[PDB]
Amino acid sequence: MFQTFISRHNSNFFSDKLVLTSVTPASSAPVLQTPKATSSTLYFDSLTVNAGNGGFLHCIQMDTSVNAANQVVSVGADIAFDADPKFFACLVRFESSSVPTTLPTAYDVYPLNGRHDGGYYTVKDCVTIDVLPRTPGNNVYVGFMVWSNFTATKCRGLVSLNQVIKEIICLQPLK
Amino acid sequence: EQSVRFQTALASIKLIQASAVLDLTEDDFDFLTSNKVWIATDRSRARRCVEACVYGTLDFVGYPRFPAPVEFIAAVIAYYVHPVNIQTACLIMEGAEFTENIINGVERPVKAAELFAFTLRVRAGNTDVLTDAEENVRQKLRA
Amino acid sequence: EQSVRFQTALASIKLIQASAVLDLTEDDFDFLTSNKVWIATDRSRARRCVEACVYGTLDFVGYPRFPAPVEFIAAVIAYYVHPVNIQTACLIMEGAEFTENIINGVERPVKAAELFAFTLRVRAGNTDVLTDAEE
Amino acid sequence: TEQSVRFQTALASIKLIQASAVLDLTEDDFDFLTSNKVWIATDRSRARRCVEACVYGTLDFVGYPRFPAPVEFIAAVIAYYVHPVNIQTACLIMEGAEFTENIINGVERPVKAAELFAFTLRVRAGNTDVLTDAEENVRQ
Amino acid sequence: QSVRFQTALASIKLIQASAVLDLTEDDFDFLTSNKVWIATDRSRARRCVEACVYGTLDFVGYPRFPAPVEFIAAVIAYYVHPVNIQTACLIMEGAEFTENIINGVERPVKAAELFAFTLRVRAGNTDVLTDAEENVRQKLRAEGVM
Amino acid sequence: MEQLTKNQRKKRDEIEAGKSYCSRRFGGATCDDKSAQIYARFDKNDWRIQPAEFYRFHDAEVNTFGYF
Amino acid sequence: SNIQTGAERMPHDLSHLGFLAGQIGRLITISTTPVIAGDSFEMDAVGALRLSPLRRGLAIDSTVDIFTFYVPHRHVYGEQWIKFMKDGVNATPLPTVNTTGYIDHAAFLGTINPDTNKIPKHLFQGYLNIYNNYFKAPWMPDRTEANPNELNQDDARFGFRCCHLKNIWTAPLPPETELSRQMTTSTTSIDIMGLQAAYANLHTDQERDYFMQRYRDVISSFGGKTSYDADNRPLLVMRSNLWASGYDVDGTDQTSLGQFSGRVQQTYKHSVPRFFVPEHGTMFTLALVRFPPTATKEIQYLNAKGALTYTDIAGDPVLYGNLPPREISMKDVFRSGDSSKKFKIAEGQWYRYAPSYVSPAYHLLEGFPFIQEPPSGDLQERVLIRHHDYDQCFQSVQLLQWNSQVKFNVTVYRNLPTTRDSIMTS
Repeated sequence: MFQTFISRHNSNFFSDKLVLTSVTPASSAPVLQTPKATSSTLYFDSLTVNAGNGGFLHCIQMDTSVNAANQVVSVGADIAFDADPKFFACLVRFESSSVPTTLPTAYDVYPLNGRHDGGYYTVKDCVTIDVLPRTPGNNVYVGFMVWSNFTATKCRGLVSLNQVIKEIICLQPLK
Repeated sequence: EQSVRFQTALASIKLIQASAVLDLTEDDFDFLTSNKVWIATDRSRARRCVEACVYGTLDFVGYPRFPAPVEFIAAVIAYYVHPVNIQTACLIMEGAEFTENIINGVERPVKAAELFAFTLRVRAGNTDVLTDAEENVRQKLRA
Repeated sequence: EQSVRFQTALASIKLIQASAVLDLTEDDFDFLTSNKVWIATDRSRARRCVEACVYGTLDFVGYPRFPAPVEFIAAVIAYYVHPVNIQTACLIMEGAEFTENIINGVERPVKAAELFAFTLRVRAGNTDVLTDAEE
Repeated sequence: TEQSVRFQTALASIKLIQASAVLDLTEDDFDFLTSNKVWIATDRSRARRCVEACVYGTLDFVGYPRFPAPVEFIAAVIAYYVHPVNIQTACLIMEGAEFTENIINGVERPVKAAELFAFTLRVRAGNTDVLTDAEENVRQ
Repeated sequence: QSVRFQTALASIKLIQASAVLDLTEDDFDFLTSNKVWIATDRSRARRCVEACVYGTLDFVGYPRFPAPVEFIAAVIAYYVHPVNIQTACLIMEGAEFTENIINGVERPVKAAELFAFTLRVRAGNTDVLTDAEENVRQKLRAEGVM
Repeated sequence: MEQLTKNQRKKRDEIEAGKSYCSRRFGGATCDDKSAQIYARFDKNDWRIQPAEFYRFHDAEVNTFGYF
Repeated sequence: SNIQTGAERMPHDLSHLGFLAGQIGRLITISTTPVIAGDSFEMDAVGALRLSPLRRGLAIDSTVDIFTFYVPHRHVYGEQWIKFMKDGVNATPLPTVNTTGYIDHAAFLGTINPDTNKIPKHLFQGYLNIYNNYFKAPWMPDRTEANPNELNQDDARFGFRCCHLKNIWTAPLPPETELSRQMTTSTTSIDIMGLQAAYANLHTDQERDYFMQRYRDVISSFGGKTSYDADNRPLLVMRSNLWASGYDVDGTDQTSLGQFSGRVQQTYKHSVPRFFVPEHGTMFTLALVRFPPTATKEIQYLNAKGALTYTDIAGDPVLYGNLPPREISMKDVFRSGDSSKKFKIAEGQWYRYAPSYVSPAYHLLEGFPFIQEPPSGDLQERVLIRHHDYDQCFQSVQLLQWNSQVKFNVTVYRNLPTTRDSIMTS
């Protein structure tokens, strides 16, 4: 049959190794690593989660150059936890006036059609977030955040973010 | 520049609390303050009342209206509108500008979302709840 | 502490108050400071008094009485006029003949909504915005 | 964001001063120039005197004659030495100066009080580089 | 041989090349020093400020037309120290005759405006200079120097 | 001398008038009699300054309300 | 002697095309070419105009206006200019004006902000004069900025803002038209003689306000003529208006058969017949797209005002005759207007206008360029156009609201030497 040519998510052709090695869940969800431009892909092969109750998430900075408040963000990620921290996942939308390091006080959360199975999490989906800052000085961020009352353990795998703000072209032999 | 916002945003509450008369019918103080959801066909009433809390005295006494800076409109919504309706309540008011802008001769009308965010903050930091004021209802009529 | 913008007038007010006095009859100082609503028929008087105070705050400090500064008129409204009358008090100083809002070299009269906005903020330096009769 | 020539020269002025410390003020003069006590009607003169003194700087230290100074300067100066409580009257004192632009364009557009204030107020939001020295207080 | 009057300065300075101009090591120091210029100095002040102006000019071919203000500014702006910037301006002010160039185009320079100019040149804002250099160029080609 | 359009032997003279009418259709709309005739004369090829080359466009609206 | 001069020149081709976009309700310049005293300027604009993918189907149409004004430099650098042209090679350069450091911020003058944020005064002042002289409500106040700096993104990235199409609530009587006129008197006697003079004054004042204004007008009202030019009133050379419509694009896949999206694609020609340039200067030719002001809540003043009275219905000419302006109030013509805001109408005005009508059904739908709720601010803010109001009817404002491709076919009979000497020195 015909090859498909559409996805809810398109990853950047360049991945990034998670530099930090220990993450400690928290109400002040830590930012797993300085956010990049408008699309990125993070992949850690051994992140240790110090027991705590909260959550660690991953970011992407909303490029706000195109005249258009409601753009499309997509997240594709596969994660394996050694233990099954009964945790939920979600796309987060928090703005900040300076480089974030932690999901601040006020943030907004959206449901992501993902697949849960034990210490396994997989998801390839997208949602529509208002990308213009709801506040003057700020810079809005979107991300993937897991959250639970964590029990120390390890996870490995990858998480990818993207802001459909321009489309990628692929070869369709029949065009 | 935002604390300043907040700042004034709150300062308005005290100013509201003072409010001489309220030009709302007992009822209307309802669509307004109740916890029953505002549906599309309501918006106007909504506006009318939300508005009413902003230009009260002025109307009731006889002076002409004139633009309320956002921080104010915020406080008001924040203060009388019930959370279930704070959103649409903001959508209905979307337009006015922050004191700053006004002061600076800079057209920059606040689009809904800002109005919201602002009130939201004004709402956490506010501590002078209407509830404590249910006797405020006194100032609610023609006398 | 944007407050900056007001100090002077505010400051001048304080001193003025404490020590010296303004051209208002005990009563005049009344609808001005009182909490009774200003009605349509009042306007003039409102103005006379609100104006009265401005020139005061102004002389105390050596400024010319003519282009009374917006910041000043705010502070004054802000300090003396009661919350219940702040808005209308603003309305009245609107276009008032002595104030003159300048913008990029443009003398346009004082716009109500802006006066209010101004004073709204001025009034957030609230500690000293506890006008005591004796207390 | 925006760094209009207007503002940028303001900034450049700010520095111009930090270096040129040489004032012609008595410890005392410098004292209320900088002081936080409000300037009252009967002081204006002093106020001017000092304000000017900074504006005019070394010109006035030595015996040299003066030049009308670009507004942007007057601002920085006011902005740097005078205290918030007195910035306003500080400016009323100075009025009549012209922005740099109109100086280069023969378009004399003397800035009134209010503008001077507005400008200094903004120039004053470049406060990082506005962290005073006691070396200031070394000139008599 | 094109080097904008402006870069000549910054260059000449970046490599402290008094020689390129016409100042004695001392002179140069004196000019660029941070010690206050006193009444009794004026002259030397000028002598040196002038020196740099009609100097860099030569360093770049322009014949010797009485110098344009924007130039003089750039120069004061670049070499003179902040502590002396004002007086430095006051000294380039007049129209003090000196038959070395041509009084043919001696037109008083305005102190206050000179400062105002340099104040800005001093800021990060060059146009003023180029925009001015251009004019000069044209004035010449037209006049027949190119 | 000057011509100006309008807002929003006899046999040859008539021909000229028709010709002027034709230009207004092209020029936008209408034109004063006298001018229109001059408008008739203009040659798309004479590089030299024709007089039909002089004109003020007139638009009722701004004329009456004073603003488009 | 010049003598022959008024003749032998060549035709140069300053024709060029442009790809542009704008916001609806804002006067945006599309192309500006310099002309020199002596030039003969010819233009023939052709291309297409369009709205953005619409969310719904075609419903109401926009009216496009394409103006081309003449702005002599003598009106901008004025005087300063005289000396300049007089001094030639020796004059001091014409001034510039500054622009906020953003690509699109000198955008309203159809130029990409040059790297220095410097724009020759004329290019700016020109606009302002055009704006202040033909597009702003005359009761409104002159628009007096120095350099673009002062303009807010919206204004400087898109055009200024013009008013709605003339309508009984959008273009009222001037907000200060006298509602009476008094004449001081003795407590017990009018001076007949004065009363006359008094009336005499009314009349002249009256006229002189509506009919009269510019100096000429007065001088002329005397029978004299005059060349006084100072007003700096720019030269309207040519205006052309067109209504812009397209077609709907039929939906054709399971989910959306009965669905449609309207595509606007109007073709237009705007041509300026050979116009002779008298002094050096600028030729601005700006665009302005507007949706007719049809709102969803407007009412027949007669049906809304309530209890009807003889003057309001009789329609008796004598009364309306000599009966001063009435003071209607937005609530009298809008479904939910702010009675606090009032405007002045010409007594009989209701029997001279017919508001458009939009049945409630559309009222709360998404994608109709009708004016949703009635304006709020003052008779300026109410009168002018809020371009955001239309964002709602478009699948995307990525390329703003209306974009348009056009070739500016422009020839100019001017005189410059050949590339000979101009390139061949000797």
